[PDB]
Amino acid sequence: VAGLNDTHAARKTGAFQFLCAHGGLAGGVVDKTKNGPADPDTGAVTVKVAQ
Amino acid sequence: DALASVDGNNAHVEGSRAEDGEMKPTVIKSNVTQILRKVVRVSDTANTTA
Repeated sequence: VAGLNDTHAARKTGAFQFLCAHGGLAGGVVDKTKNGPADPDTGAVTVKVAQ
Repeated sequence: DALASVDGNNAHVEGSRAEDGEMKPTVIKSNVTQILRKVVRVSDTANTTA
């Protein structure tokens, strides 16, 4: 990556959804349809979708 | 991060603009440890003799 002074691309911060158990991306933004991955330890799923 | 090579031709004009950037890396020197082992197994019988 060295050598490029300012030709680099912008940066983005992990939003509320990215930092959570999103379980997939729909491009530049988290997907709002696929439920998050089940916690391996517990049986929890914190990212759901309204039925 | 030692200095750069001397520029014997560091001659410029009086009304010139600066040149491109000088992006240099952050080269690091590293090493790893080494495990030295010395095993010795002697029967208990041999430990009782004189």
